[PDB]
Amino acid sequence: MENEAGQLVDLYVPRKCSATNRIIQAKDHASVQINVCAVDAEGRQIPGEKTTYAISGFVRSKGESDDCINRLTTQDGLLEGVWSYQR
Amino acid sequence: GRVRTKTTKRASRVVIEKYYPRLTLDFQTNKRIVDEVAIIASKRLRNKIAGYTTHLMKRIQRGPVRGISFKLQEEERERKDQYVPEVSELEVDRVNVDQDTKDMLKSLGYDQIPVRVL
Amino acid sequence: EWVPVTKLGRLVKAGKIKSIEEIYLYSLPIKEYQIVDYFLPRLNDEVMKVVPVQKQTRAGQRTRFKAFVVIGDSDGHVGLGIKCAKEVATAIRGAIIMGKLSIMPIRRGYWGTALGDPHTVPVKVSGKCGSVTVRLVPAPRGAGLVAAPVTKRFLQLAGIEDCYTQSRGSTKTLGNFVKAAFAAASLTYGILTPNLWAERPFGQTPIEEYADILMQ
Amino acid sequence: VDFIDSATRHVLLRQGVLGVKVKIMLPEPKTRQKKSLPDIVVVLDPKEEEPITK
Amino acid sequence: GRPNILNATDEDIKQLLAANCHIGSKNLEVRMDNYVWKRRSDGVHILNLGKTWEKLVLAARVIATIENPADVCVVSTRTYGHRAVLKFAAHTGATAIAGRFTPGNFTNYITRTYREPRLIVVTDPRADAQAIKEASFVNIPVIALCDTDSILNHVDIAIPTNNKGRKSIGLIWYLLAREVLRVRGTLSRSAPWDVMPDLYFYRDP
Amino acid sequence: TQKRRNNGRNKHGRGHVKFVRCINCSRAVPKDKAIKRWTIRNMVETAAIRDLSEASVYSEYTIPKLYIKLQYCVSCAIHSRVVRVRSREGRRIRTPP
RNA sequence: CUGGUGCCAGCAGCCGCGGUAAUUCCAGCUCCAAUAGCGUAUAUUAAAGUUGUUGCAGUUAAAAAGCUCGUAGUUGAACU
RNA sequence: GCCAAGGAUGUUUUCAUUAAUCAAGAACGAAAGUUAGGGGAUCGAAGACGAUCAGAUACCGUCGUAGUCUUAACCAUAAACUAUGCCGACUAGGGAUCGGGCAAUGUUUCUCGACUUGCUCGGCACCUUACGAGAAAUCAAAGUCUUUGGGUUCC
RNA sequence: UGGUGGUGCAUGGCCGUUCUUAGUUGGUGGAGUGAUUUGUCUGCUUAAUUGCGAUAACGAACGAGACCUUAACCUGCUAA
RNA sequence: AAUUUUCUUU
Ligand SMILES: [Zn+2]
Repeated sequence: MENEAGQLVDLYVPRKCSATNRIIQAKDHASVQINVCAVDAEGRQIPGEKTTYAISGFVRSKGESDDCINRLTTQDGLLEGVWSYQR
Repeated sequence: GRVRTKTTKRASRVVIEKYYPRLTLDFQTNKRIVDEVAIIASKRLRNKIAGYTTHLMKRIQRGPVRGISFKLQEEERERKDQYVPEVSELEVDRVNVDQDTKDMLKSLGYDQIPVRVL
Repeated sequence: EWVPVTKLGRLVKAGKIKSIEEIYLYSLPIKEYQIVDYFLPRLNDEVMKVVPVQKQTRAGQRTRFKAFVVIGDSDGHVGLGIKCAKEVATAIRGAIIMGKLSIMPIRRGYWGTALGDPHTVPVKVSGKCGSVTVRLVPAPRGAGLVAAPVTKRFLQLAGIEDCYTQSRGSTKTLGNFVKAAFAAASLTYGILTPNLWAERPFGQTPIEEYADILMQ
Repeated sequence: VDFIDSATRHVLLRQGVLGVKVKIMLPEPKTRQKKSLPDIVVVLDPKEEEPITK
Repeated sequence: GRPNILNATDEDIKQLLAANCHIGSKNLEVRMDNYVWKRRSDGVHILNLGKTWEKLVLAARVIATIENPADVCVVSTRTYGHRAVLKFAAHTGATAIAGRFTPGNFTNYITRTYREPRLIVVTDPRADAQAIKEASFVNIPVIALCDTDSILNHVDIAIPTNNKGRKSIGLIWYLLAREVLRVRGTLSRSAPWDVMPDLYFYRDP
Repeated sequence: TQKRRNNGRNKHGRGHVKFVRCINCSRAVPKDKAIKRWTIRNMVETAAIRDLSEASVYSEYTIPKLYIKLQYCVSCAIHSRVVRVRSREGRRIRTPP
């Protein structure tokens, strides 16, 4: 949020889980970040280039983290033939 | 009852893991070695520790024991862990048979192994 | 002279993390209060009560003192500490340590047009603990804190200059009252306000950023 | 008997006389003879030898 | 994304079939139905081998991107996966926790076993729910070698395998070590691995 | 508080059930509330098999048995120790030991 | 804090203090709150989310008619 | 055996809003209790004795009237309980059970039945868990309530 | 100043019981809003919370044990 | 089988 001056005044901007679009509280100790690096020809994944996902504790307890991570990677193009939108 | 105290158990285990090669068969010799290395305030405590040490050696010689380590079978475990047979999964051409398994294998990307099952 | 025993503690001691808001952003658990002591200095506390609970025994009654403390100076940082101990002195000290470990960020908004610094809660928040419900309502500039003495003191440490309060249940239970108020305040950074709809770029975390400056 | 060096005294006050008992554990070497309690037993560390020695 | 270098490689899938990694026991848990093919008779579920490999390479990817391999921990309280985890930590820089988990490993900074890893790889979530619980307490991602009869609670990446057969457990652990070594460590896909998959196998004292 | 979810008897989808008589004290206990046991005892003790065989006819005939259904009340069952008071956690099990 | 009585006198809105060491009884000293004003008795209002449309509660604290039909009353699918 | 009626299921059958909850008013309403007729085996209020006890007036044994059965008239309450009103929508995983229906180049016994598997509708329930609720015991409703409003009675 | 005068229901010190037995408590963690609980236990064994073992507990402290005294044979090791 | 009672406080 911005005041009348225009700058951003707040303690911090919480990050939102990519699986449910809900913010992660400071005490969400079951909310983890998954980091996966891209790969080139003949393997040998180049360090420094990676894609990140955040999964909230609510999803982790509900048990939907596996399918949510499958959807995220399939949409990004990192996995093939694992998750399908038509069940 | 002659139940050994926890101090005797811990002290006996420590000397066993520290001076296993130095140990001998005779209990009196084992008493002598403990008096030589391990300084114990009481002769009675020294004899009790030596007696437990002798019984531990008797049972260890008769069979392996878990919670003591002295440059020994705790290394022979990895020596025998390096063992490798001639790939038990290699077979030649016939692994198993299942109609649904074959259908999935043929569908996805692969062809191998015959059919039979039931 | 305190020596850290955690990876986050070592990073904080070195100075890799520039603010505790980063640790709050990645929701990294805090096990040592020295991290909070380093990040938030000049943090004053306030003791609310010392409840002498008892435990009947075969011979007599075993009594221990239970202390409640709220801590936080003036800026969106409050912490609740509850400690039971044989002596009041150690009970108080443990309460300070737990309050420091339990410091939480508080979101402060505006009642109307955003002219100046935040003074009130952005949205109506609520917190229930043991049938005691505390509801915080945004208030216009003025009228200060309309709350119970303990609740007003608690909100005076989070930097909320103006706030309406509503209480329901057995408010005489101080522990449940302060727990519900703390839950309501911590809920402020839990509501998805429309201004937060923007897709923030995902970060790294201090552990991943300094995985190479942390080795021995 | 050798590690609980203690003292007891009566202090007079406006109310009834109070009794003060102060007991200090002298360090383990303070036995006037020895250092080790008969419950603590230490074991020395030997030196490993070469199992071949050419 | 996924290049053509991740080819069919019929040899490994034949190893999977020989190791019997495609059999579930009896029961399904909804959260593990997308990984199975058409159900075999006599109440045995067949897992999708292609999906299993895709999850395995994804697990290898998430095991990578860790600068310190010691921050990756592998836990298997089952005796079948004891030496498999030991060989996994012997080949890659991971740390092996086999036997008793000693609850308080992830919390309770006082205890001497306070390790604080960055990622957890587990064999049986049912038998090792304590480790997953501790990881969920202390903000640690968890990947599991789950079967069709597994509870996918606090599990991010689950590889559908037998999870009960010694051959399957050893084979999947060997494959995971091979994939992570190929990804970053030293190994090349065009060349075979001197380390034999049969090494990871256990049981029969 | 409800000590038992089923209120101590198997009454689901019913409004009334017939009451049986306890064997020992002859108390009226409902059919779904009476503790039922099946005494299946040989007509003679196992220590008299040799004596019966040496004093029997019919070239090794089969020795009959007796089948008695015993329906105890709560108090009588507890006194007879066929059913015992268990802990709160152990109350939620129904499989015989 | 100092003196007098000792489950007595009594104090006391409730908890509650008093049986010879009474920070709660009566005498002195001082302090605290309002101020030319203060207390007490009664009626009423807020607190009372203990009248609850907003906004109560009904398994165990007070509270689901033994059950069903049924007219006033209340509420009433979508579609122009 | 006869008669009337009922739920669920199947249905490319029929009508078309005819519906939900109710004051007032009515039907049924365990057991015990009442008025007349029949019948009264067993048990058994009241009672009679006989043991226990300091006193037992009760618990124990035997006998024993009303009653326990039934018809024609009465009343109208029980911890009448799921201590949880009725209708409607949504919400997590699994396995048993009852009734119906669908499917099997399934099994079996001289066209059907029995058994096995999967799916589905409507019930009786059960295990684990808590996104959620409660003061907690606990609850798939007692959840979808300080983020408080689907409708309607009783209290 | 003195009081073997009272008050052991004002006290200190000492002693006796609970207790001829095996019990009791921190720190960090887990559970519960909370009083509290786990740790301190299914089982087996012991004089013993004695020890094996499982194990949301891990690492510890007191007690027990350990410890000290007392009664039994002889070494011509330095003697009467 | 059989087992009734523990005044008001400190
Ligand atoms: Zn009976």
